[PDB]
Amino acid sequence: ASGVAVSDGVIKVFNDMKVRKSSTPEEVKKRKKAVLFCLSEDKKNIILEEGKEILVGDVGQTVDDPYATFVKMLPDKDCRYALYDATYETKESKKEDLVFIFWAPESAPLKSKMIYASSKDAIKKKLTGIKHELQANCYEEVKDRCTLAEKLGGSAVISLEGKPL
Amino acid sequence: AALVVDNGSGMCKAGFAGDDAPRAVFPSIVGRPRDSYVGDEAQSKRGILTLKYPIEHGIVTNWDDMEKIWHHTFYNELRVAPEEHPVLLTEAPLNPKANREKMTQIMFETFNTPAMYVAIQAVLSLYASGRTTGIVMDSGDGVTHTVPIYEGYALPHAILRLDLAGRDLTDYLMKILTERGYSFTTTAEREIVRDIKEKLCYVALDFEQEMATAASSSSLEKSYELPDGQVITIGNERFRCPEALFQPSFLGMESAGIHETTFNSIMKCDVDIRKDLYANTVLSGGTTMYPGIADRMQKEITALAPSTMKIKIIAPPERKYSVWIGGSILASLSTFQQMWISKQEYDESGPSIVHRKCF
Amino acid sequence: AALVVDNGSGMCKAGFAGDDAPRAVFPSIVGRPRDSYVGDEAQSKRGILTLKYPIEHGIVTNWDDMEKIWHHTFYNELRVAPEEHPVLLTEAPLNPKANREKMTQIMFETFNTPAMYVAIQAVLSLYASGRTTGIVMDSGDGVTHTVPIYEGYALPHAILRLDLAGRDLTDYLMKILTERGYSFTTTAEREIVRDIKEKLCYVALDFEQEMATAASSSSLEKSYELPDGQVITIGNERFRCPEALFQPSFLGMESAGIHETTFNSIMKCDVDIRKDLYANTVLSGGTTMYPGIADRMQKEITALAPSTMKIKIIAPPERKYSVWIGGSILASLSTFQQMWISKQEYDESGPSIVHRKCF
Amino acid sequence: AALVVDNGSGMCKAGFAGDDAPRAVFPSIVGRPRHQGVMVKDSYVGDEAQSKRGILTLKYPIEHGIVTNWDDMEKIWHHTFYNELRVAPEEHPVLLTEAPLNPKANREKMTQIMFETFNTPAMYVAIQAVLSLYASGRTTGIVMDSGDGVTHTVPIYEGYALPHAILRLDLAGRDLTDYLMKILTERGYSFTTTAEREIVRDIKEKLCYVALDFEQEMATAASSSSLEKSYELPDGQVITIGNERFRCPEALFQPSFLGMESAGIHETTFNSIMKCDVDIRKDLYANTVLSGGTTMYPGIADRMQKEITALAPSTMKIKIIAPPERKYSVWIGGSILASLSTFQQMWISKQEYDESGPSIVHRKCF
Amino acid sequence: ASGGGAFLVLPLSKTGRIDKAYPTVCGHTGPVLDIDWCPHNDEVIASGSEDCTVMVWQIPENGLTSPLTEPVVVLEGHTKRVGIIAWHPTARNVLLSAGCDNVVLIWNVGTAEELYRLDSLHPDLIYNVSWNHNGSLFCSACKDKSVRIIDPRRGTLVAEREKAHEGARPMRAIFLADGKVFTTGFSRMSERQLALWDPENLEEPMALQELDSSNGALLPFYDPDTSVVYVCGKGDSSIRYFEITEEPPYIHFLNTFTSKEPQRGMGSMPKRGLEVSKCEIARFYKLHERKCEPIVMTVPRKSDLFQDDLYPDTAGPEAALEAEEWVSGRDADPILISLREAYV
Amino acid sequence: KVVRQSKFRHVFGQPVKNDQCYEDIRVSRVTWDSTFCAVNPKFLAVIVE
Ligand SMILES: Nc1ncnc2c1ncn2[C@@H]1O[C@H](COP(=O)(O)OP(=O)(O)O)[C@@H](O)[C@H]1O
Ligand SMILES: Nc1ncnc2c1ncn2[C@@H]1O[C@H](COP(=O)(O)OP(=O)(O)O)[C@@H](O)[C@H]1O
Ligand SMILES: Nc1ncnc2c1ncn2[C@@H]1O[C@H](COP(=O)(O)OP(=O)(O)O)[C@@H](O)[C@H]1O
Ligand SMILES: [Mg+2]
Ligand SMILES: [Mg+2]
Ligand SMILES: [Mg+2]
Repeated sequence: ASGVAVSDGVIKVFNDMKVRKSSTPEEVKKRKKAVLFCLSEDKKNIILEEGKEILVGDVGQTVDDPYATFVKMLPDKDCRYALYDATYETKESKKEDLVFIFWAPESAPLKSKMIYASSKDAIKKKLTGIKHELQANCYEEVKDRCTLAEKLGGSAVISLEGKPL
Repeated sequence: AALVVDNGSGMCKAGFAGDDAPRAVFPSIVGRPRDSYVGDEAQSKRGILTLKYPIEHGIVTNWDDMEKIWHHTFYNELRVAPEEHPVLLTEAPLNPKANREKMTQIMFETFNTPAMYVAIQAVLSLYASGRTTGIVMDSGDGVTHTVPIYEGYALPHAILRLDLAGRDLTDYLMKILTERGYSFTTTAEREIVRDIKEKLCYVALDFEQEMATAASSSSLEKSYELPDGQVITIGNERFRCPEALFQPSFLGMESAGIHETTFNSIMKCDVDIRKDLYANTVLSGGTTMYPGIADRMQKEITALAPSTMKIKIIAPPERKYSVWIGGSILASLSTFQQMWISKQEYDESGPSIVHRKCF
Repeated sequence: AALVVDNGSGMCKAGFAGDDAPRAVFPSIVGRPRDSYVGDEAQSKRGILTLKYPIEHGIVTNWDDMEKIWHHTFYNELRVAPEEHPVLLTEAPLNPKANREKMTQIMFETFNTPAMYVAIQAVLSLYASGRTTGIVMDSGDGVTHTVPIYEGYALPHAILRLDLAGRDLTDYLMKILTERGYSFTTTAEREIVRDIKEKLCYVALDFEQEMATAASSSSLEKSYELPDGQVITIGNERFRCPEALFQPSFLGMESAGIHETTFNSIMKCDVDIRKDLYANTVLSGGTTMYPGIADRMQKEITALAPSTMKIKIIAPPERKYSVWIGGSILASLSTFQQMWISKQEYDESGPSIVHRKCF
Repeated sequence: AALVVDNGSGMCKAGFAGDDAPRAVFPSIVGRPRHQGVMVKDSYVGDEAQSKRGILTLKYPIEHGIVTNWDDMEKIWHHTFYNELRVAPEEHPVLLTEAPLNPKANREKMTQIMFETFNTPAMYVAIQAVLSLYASGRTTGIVMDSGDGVTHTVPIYEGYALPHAILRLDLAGRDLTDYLMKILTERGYSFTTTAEREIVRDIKEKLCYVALDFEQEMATAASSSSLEKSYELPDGQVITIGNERFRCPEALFQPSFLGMESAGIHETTFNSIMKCDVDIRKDLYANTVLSGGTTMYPGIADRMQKEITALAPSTMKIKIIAPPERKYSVWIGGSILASLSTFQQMWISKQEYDESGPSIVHRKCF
Repeated sequence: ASGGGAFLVLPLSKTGRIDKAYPTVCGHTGPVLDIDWCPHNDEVIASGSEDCTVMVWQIPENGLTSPLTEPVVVLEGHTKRVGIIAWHPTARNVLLSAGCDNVVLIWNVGTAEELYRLDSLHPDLIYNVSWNHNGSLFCSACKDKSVRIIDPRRGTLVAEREKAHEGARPMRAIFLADGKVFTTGFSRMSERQLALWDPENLEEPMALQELDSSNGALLPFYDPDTSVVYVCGKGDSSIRYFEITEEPPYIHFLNTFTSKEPQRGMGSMPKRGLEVSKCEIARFYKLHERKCEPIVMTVPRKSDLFQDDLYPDTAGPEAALEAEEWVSGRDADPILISLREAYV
Repeated sequence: KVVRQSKFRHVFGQPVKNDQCYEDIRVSRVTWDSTFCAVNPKFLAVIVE
């Protein structure tokens, strides 16, 4: 426990991303498909990484595969916290669930890996309702679609983001 | 955009009206330390807490825990605000009238739902099969109900309840798996045993003949892979576990099997409708998804019913979620919007309005 | 400026928070005549004294000698007054609750530290690697620990302890170095053998093939220069000394190797998390610093784990002092200030405060 | 003269029917040398392996009531008949005991070994819990048999067993022995080898007891030295243990000390009774019988009485029956049963088994 | 197997962990007791089971892809379980089967015929049967403590020795290349013993050496080329090998391989499969309860060249006679091959 | 010697399946203590009310 707090901006974004309110399709296009969390400059609060996010409206027009693009914004030599809204279909239901992703590559500096790992259990407790966790320590554990599909429902998942595995 | 919630005995089915399958299917349990975890969250922590079933046998017993499950369904599973969508609830047969009003009070005062409708699970299964008269053998998680229905109205005096369902079969599967040297005891290994039951178990047409075949060859053996990579093999346990449905003495229970419960409930009805109920026996619930269960039920009931009666067991391929699918289509109809219990109608009549609007 | 003290079984690592490497690394020994000498001074006098390890196996057994080590650490090694800096202490896994309070009382009453904190050595190593779940194979000087950790909490029931580490390998290297005609028996010659072990020894991927290679040619022979100028040559002893880690039978020990200890501790965890532990095996400690040990551990565990299991051994290049570096970065955080146990808090709750602030 | 053989996970009790105590009680271990002989027997069984354990690797053929090595199991039987009892197994009928809910495959191997390897003229397999109630002279009661491998709670009412209400707990004397080793290292004593496991087991059998109130007992030991006892190691050193005396047996009531998700023996016994019919729970509450060596801790009956009455309704009379000879209750009950004139109709002859197979053994048994 | 009986057949290259769902030869309705490969066909194996039937199987070249349930032949001539099966060393498609009904049957695998029936020669349970060098006679160890030498073609008892071993524990009896019989058994004190017998004079054994006082029958593995017999006891963790020579005491103890794990079974690869280039004279597949661990027996030699003395000519995979010719009474030695081409 | 020599000490009874029985037979209610049934390898005779 490093004592790093979660900023009010992160809580509001997760609260909006968790529950869906009845809204016009223009506002539905503004829903966040993925978003990245990073440490502040003073390393005191967990804040939103500006510009590194995917909107629901962006999917299908500019972004072909939301997961393929989501992996790309992950830095190669830095640790990040990710919130990916996964849309997958198993053998008997179509599911839409939140996935909290801990990106800690081996190439990341030692100080970054230590703080992110030590404060992960503190931020995860503030983001109540998340039933899915993905801890990736290298690019090969996060780029493959079957890796998320294996975590979400194991072999029961037959489709991910509208595309068969 | 309506919500359909099927409060099952052990599994809660939830989704949106107009969808083919429920969006969220999670266990209906509340966990407290041996501070409150509901659904899969209470299962991920495993054995540190103790688990309680508020609707253990179709009838809600702990209303405070039931509100937590409903709170978990709307906000965490369906990810919607209940005050913006009408919610269609389902209830077990022989549900006391006090429970119907309590559900009415909870929906409008705790969740402030704009509208609500309450339907009987057994009737919805029969409608989804295109029938108005028949007997629905609903075998769920914690309770098995045989509900004879005539012209869309269940006969309460002929409804029989059996406390023998998938939950008891899952526990029986551990007790027989330990005979092969495996050891499944913790709640974590309960879901592995449940997954084995749902994938490799089947109902044998002739149990005694199937036992001889399994003891003379290995053609019935199947292999299953544990999460940690270990592979286990099960043989005659494939058809011994679901055999407890037809022979409850395997679990030490005195009650009769599902075939005799179906026949006994039919004999409690009027003589002039018994012929119709014999040919319109509809299966429902998760516990009726074992391959070969429709053939076994046909063979068993025929041996009980008169030889001049024509027996047809109806097992639709989607009978696992027929209650929810039947409720989802009904809630999505434009003509059904006049059948809701509006909040304005709730303030004038109180919780008692559910008796005259949903029967 | 906070202090980070890593009281290891055979080496004491001390320094200031925010630094990349510990300032002082000295043996944790106290010497008495066959009047009290601590640290490298106790080794400078060589054989006149008798040496004792108060923390011989990760757990403090002589608190009087432990205070001498800490007093020597602050005043002679760190060269600061302990009453002006907060001190972060580290403890071995399965450390008894009585030892945590004894450490708290000593640090606040004998040294009058303004603040104090206790952290688990295994958890800091896992955090330094950027992980919260996994198994840490901490092999130090006098003890080797396999600590499976889930969500930042070590599982006490699944921790396995092996009394086989660099101290035993150093003694083993002496015994096999006498087979070449060399003689290392004195305490002064012990540090030479330890130096030889750290610079020339490596783990062979296949021991039998490597033994045949060294017996047919001279490509594996290395030369080492003694402090007095004599040059010695070691051949197959380079990979025979660290081989005792995977074959404790070389030392006459009945216990299993570090590869089997790692596998056994994983098998003592829940079946659900065994998949995560296999792919998150983290190495730590000075004994692990042999080249080629990660590849040998990967091969040995794979032959034990199921073929469908995906095995990775994590060997960070700075795993020798990952416990200290993980503690130094954590203690230097401005958001870690509120986590310290202040002297005002100690005066109210007594030594028992450490259980609720440091878990 | 019939033989009564009670194979446990830790100890093997053997004797003759009609006697009051087992004639031969030896550990069920097989030891093999782990060094190289330099001066001009590849395995040792029983007490012989216990006296040479300094250079042997001790292994238990049974772990958690499961035979992990049937080749070593035959050594235990061979040592029992020829070295301890010093009798010919082909001249005396053998009455064996089996754990409750024993797999049929395990029972099939036992009868096949006795009839084909040892050539016993007759044989019978009885439930250990049923025999434990014979020794106490009862036909009704719930037996809480806790030994070395596993703990069982078998409710019996008027001679009728309820298999659906039988509960198993994977926690026994061996788990406590391993737990005692783990907590002994906190005091500075290290016991790692299999030979040192027996030393720690002897410590547990002599200085461990069950505290009536665990939290109060912890406070007493943390402020006084009256609870500290001394034990002499085989080679001469003396060790002193404080709170470890009652912390080791306490894992029986709080298995969370071992990282186990199951409930204690007090709750397992209560849960087994609640699985029975309502009308018979009254007789089981007043006839709770303790069996096995794991129930020989001082004060365990008082703690078991105190814990159950907190679970049972206030109007119920909880009576824990703990006979002073409950370590051999299974054997003593077997000796009584084997001496009955009306038991002679239950013997399974060797000739009958050769023509009918193991089907006749699954019948005539429970 | 959960039901019936089966035996796992896998190629030697398929090492490592074996899938629990790997196809097996599951055709018997009872547990399988004995298996034996065809010496003249590396793809034909005969199995005996509790169901009183002997089944001959054909193994595909690449192994099993699906479970094999249909055998080539089903030999049904026994009233009780068949636990003994011994192929003829020279005659093609001639098989011996001995069951618990104390009857010995000579089969013709090619035509599924019962060549001979020997039923009134063993008054008790038969322990093992071994052919002689040329396949004309076979020795058998019986439960009545008697060792018998029987000619199957004439149905006569060539030689017989009562009370070969005084113990009541099971004993074995195999034929040697020079015409002697090697027996392992128990004494009255129940001490495991080894004995050498000359059929021409069975009054007293040539040798009688005691090994230990442990349980479990001793299974001997004879190597005709090296005249070395390996004594492998069921339940023992050690392998003892002895050399049989014409010098007294005719049984010379060589050494003992010691391990820490008891064995459940053992099989020995024939000479044609040994790595000759590594001075390999025997390879034993020791069976644990859940693992098959090969054991390599090597002669320590400095030279890396071919050792002519260590590898004489051995019996080849080519049948000497045919099934029909052997009934007439023809006797011929096994066709010998060389081991030199297999040197690498 | 231990066990009395016999062949039928392990004979067990097993009723046939429900499809092999004879249902809907109004068996006689006479208090007379007879077998009420006579069967040969061909027919089955039952006294009825
Ligand atoms: N394919 C299947 N085969 C057999 N049993 C199943 C299958 N799928 C689900 N089940 C069983 O159905 C039970 C509950 O299903 P459900 O009918 O939804 O119960 P409820 O109506 O009480 O929620 C579960 O305990 C599960 O074991
Ligand atoms: N480069 C190296 N290679 C092999 N062993 C090493 C190396 N560096 C240190 N060691 C060994 O590590 C041991 C102690 O390291 P450390 O992890 O600090 O122990 P502890 O954690 O018990 O203080 C020493 O005995 C030394 O022999
Ligand atoms: N006086 C005692 N106090 C505490 N434990 C005991 C005592 N006597 C025996 N035990 C324990 O009981 C365990 C098993 O005894 P037993 O009932 O013979 O087991 P089993 O039924 O497997 O033979 C032993 O491991 C031993 O540690
Ligand atoms: Mg339902
Ligand atoms: Mg350390
Ligand atoms: Mg016992």
